[PDB]
Amino acid sequence: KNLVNVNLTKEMKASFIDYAMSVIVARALPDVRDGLKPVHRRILYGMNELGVTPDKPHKKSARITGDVMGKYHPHGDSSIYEAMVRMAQWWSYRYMLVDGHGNFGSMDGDSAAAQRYTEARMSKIALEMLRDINKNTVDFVDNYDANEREPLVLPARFPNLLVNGATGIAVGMATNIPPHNLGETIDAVKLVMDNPEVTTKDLMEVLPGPDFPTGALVMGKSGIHKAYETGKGSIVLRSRTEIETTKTGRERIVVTEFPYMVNKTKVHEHIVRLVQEKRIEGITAVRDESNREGVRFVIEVKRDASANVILNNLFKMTQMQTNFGFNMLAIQNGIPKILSLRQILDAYIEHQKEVVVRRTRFDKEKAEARAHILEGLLIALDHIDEVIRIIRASETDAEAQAELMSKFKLSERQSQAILDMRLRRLTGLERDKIQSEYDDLLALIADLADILAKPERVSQIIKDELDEVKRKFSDKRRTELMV
Amino acid sequence: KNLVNVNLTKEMKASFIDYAMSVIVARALPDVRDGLKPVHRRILYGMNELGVTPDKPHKKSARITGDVMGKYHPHGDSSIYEAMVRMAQWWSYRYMLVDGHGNFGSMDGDSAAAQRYTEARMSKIALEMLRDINKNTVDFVDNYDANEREPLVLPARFPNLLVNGATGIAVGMATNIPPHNLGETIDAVKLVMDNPEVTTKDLMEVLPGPDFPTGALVMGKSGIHKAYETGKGSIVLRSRTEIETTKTGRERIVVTEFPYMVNKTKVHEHIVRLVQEKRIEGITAVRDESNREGVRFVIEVKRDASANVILNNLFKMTQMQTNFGFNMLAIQNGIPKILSLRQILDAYIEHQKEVVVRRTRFDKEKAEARAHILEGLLIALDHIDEVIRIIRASETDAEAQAELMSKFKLSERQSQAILDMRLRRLTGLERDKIQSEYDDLLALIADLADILAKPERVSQIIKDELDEVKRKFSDKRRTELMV
Amino acid sequence: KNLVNVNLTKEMKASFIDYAMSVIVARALPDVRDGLKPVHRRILYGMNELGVTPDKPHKKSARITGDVMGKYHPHGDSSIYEAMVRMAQWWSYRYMLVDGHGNFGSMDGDSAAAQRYTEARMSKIALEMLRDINKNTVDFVDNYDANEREPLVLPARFPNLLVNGATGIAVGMATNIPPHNLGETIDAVKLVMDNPEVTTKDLMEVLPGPDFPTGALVMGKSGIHKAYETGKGSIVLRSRTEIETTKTGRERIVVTEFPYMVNKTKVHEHIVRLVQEKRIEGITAVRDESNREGVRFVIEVKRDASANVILNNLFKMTQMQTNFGFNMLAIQNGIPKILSLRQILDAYIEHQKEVVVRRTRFDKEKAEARAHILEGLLIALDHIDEVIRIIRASETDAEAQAELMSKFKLSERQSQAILDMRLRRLTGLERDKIQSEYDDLLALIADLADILAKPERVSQIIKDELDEVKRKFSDKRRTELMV
Repeated sequence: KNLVNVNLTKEMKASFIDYAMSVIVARALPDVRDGLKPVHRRILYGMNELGVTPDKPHKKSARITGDVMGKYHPHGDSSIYEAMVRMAQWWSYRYMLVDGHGNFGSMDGDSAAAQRYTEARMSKIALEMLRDINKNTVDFVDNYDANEREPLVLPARFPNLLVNGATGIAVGMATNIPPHNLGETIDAVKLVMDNPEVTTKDLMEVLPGPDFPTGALVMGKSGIHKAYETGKGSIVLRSRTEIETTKTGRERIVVTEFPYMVNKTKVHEHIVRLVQEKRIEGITAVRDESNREGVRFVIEVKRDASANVILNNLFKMTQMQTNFGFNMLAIQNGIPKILSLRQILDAYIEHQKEVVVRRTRFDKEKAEARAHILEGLLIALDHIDEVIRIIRASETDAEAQAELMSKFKLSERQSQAILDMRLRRLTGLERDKIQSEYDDLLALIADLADILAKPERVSQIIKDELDEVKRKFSDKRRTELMV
Repeated sequence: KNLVNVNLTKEMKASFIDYAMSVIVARALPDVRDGLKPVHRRILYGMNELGVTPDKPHKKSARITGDVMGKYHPHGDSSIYEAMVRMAQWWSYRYMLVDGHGNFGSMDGDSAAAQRYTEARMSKIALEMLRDINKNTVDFVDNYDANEREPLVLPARFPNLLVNGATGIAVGMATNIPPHNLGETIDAVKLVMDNPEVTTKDLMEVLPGPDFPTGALVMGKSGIHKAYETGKGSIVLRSRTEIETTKTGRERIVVTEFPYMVNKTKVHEHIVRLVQEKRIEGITAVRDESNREGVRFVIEVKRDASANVILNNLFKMTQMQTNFGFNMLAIQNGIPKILSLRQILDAYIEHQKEVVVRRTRFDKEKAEARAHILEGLLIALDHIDEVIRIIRASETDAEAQAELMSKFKLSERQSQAILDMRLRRLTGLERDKIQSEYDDLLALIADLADILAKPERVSQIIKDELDEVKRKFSDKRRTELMV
Repeated sequence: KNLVNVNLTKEMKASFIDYAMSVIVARALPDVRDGLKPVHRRILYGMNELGVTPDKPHKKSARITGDVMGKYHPHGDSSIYEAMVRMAQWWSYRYMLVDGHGNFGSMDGDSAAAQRYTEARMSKIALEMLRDINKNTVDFVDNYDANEREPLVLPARFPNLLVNGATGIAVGMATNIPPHNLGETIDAVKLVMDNPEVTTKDLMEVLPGPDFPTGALVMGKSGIHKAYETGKGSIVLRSRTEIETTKTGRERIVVTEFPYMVNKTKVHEHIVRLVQEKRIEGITAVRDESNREGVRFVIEVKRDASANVILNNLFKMTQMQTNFGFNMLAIQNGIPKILSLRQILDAYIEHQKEVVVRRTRFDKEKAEARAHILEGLLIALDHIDEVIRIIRASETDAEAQAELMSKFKLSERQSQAILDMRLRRLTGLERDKIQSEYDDLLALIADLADILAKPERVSQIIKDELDEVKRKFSDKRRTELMV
């Protein structure tokens, strides 16, 4: 009993809200608008600023995490590398945002040694997540070192919550992984953006549901319907098992698809233990006939035993048919909320409208500034002789630009462009190029103003780039929806 | 300052209550009704389900803790093994529930290396703690993997709070160890269950107080009386020291019983340091004349120095006579409360009444179902010819059992027993055995109904099994209550 | 979900206040009245009770931290040794309270191995911090082992907040380091204690501001004025850099003083990376021309590049000119408060008044007890014959002292001094010494009563001992206040 500091009412409330919000944000459930944890966001943005894209070969992950420590995220090195390892595995994570280089793990449960042993880089999907970031797309903030700037939320181009899910730590509130097939997800985005009232049955027509990174069988469409209506629910995960009867008589259970985030080795040891716990018999042996390649494993049922009985009993006991809860809890508008499939996609469509409007306004700013400078040079091309007469009558550059701005109503940018205009550009062979490019840039300004004026074309650009992503990446369901 | 999640009033209250209750339950003060921590409860129940009893030799503790991790308690492996080591030491813990096998520690303060170096099993007292568990005795719950079931509270057969105590971590609220002699405790339980108003002076007539695992001297019966009245108090722990005067002249302090959870080595180094801190003199030397066997240690006082002065001064300074607080704080009805010796034993007697009523109702269910089946076979033995006439007139087994249930008002269990009754059992040599066993089972049902009807016999069964435990285990006080 | 303990309203409030106050005190922001963390306070007091002063050579730090663990502070050994290492470095800490012995670290960022490899002791400033501690100066408390006593707040002799600063961990509330030059600080204390209303501009006349342990340049006197008025503010830290033009042409940036708690190696690697990040060019190379001795480092700017442009750009980008916040938050009266420079020094002057009054009352107690005993012996010297007549008429010592106290109105201390008075002291050659020493001790009592009666002399003693400290230690600013 050392500190005896008493008068701590509102200060314990403020410090408690601060430490709770720091838990919820930093080491807990991620955002709606990109589905990415802040550790993950700083991973992607730091590896963007290092430029470690798939044009270059893989770089040492220790340098990337050291730049994360020195710029964006001052926390555990092994925790940042844990996020690195979990992101860069095909079974741990559906679409590997980071493509790694070296031993990371196995489905049996394995870990890499440290951040200085293996390499990594961004995959083809992180370039999607970071395409059009540097263009006033999402507002930056100053981080803990007050010299670096980080993005608040990564400007996504595909809604990554439905793709990769949110694993959650409860300090009262935890959250789950509904994974999804990318192409059906994008089609669901299209149908929601077309009709503002689509029933969730008509999106279950679109979306089957859990597209696992290793495949499985999903039992229960009722729990699926409950989940994409209310947010809370549970489905059942039955492995892809089949009964194959030999001509000899000793039947066969071929198991090929253990469910989401379930060990192989622990389940097979649990099966052998349940043989030697002797509650039920009939299992002859287990053949684990692969080292790393191909997931198809034979467990034998003896002669004179219907293997569907053994199959139902291993589904009852083991981690081969489990429950799996859905609770789609994430940050919207700064608060954690349980949100539905409708609400996730409504918010994502609103965010892509924000992304498109900000990118379009940025390019209109850039082209408008260039057209402003080119208009100043065009006014210089209008009355060349008066400009030359003032330059010959000038004494300093400031006098020349001030008298040009006084005489032809010019800007500082315009007058600097005139006083830095090259004399070789004083020809009709150059006035043609300037005038044609000026009309082209005003045409581009009119096009971007038409984009900013009509929200239909906003949705059109969204549809086009989403279908581009769907062409570039969309596989189909490794998991079969059974009944 | 990363997460900026604002609207968190009731969610920070719910998450804060959740994390606080998870601290209080999991890593903090244990229960009234069995005195066992949830880590300890999962240790005992996992080692029960593995069957690692003293009929078998000791098994590797790593496998037990791995089964704890895979079934009941997903937390620190070294923390679970710390509970394993602390439970399985005679000086660290009064009655070793786990009997170990290998190097665990010393009273000097020593630790085992890991969970995969040494072995363990249950001792003779954990079989008491787990006797009659599988018989609807305490309701199970589903744990974090939703396939395993764990017990809420272990059905105790001796009140383990008073025996082993509760060490407590304060997040505002900590709790202490009153240990007790088992036989006097059981006699106190008997006298409380006999007279519902026994004064606490009359139970201090029964209970002396702290029965330490290594022995000591307890000063202060006033603090003892304060403790078993109100819960809060403190007693004084003076070591078993004696002054032995040599014929030569250089006197002797024989110290044999350091108090509860006090190091030997730190106290002897503190004594040598107090000699070389030179506040008071007269100590010649310290002889630590044992390696591991026998706790009797001689510290010499020189010629011309009364060793009672040195003895009072080492009691003033060192950790040889210390204070020791009592604050009997534990979970009753789901809340933590400071409870008295009366209240602990009233609650324990209520829990054993619950245990006895549930076990008696379970055995009445089992014998009643068997008597129901045997009554169906007895009705089959009544009119055998009509049953045979319907079986000969039957076409399917479902038809046969339906017509038997229609004709003689039978059950599905009764009709299956009749249609599976062996024809060799159709004799008067077999009707005698069935009728005699049927009357015996109805006699057992009448006996269990008499147990469920009269709470006197409930207390009688409690007295009998407690006195059985008292015969099987009760030693006496290694600690002397001095004045 | 293991513990299900519900009724926890006021108990979660009490446990939450307890764990929050334990964070704030133990592992967080330190006190006003000595500027020392409780870990640091237990370091200094434990090394005081071990007596490891600079009269003896350095002792092994593992023994000191082990005595800290065994007496005052039961927490992380590496955390206590982290406080040991940070305190005993000239660049990590302004005036090294602990003087160490061995490898501790570097400005590049280095750590010692453990507490058992290197040695330490108190420096010349910890003897100042612990001078007049054992004299009823600050009230002790009983610590966690109830046998040791520790000081609440160390009786400081120079205000250590302004000297060494308070680094803070936010659980909502963090705090910063304003370091100060000792001599100007003491002069500010003198001027505040003289005039109770000195304007903060007139103390910025006294106090320049941040006296860093390695030197720097401070930009912004406005933020300084904001800081010592309100507490919150920020100043800018520009390194001591200079542009030196070679006769060849390739200019030179000599950097000698990186700011407070900024790495060298990370900044030079950041500069080389910014060369290879290729945002701006002109830097030729970096020469790190020292191993450990002398901090003067040359970074080259190429021919035809004004190095003030490169200098402003490295100030914009790197950690060479940074921001630095001031938020003087510390414990006053048991609560954390943001306090101003006026308020820190008003509270420090009040604390030194408390120190002086308590020390003066202690020495008045000691001299008054000695004068009481000497007055009893003086009354014995008055009527020697009656005392001898009663001693000759006595039978026991208790009778003799009781009859002396009855006959001459004496005390137990006085009568024991008379009955233990040596007969050789019954001479006029000894009555002279007793009478002269008695008048001298009554003169000392009158002097201390004059100190306790007039607060002017209290401030005078404070001024004298502060100027003694200023003579013994005060260097000048390694940091230049630039504009």
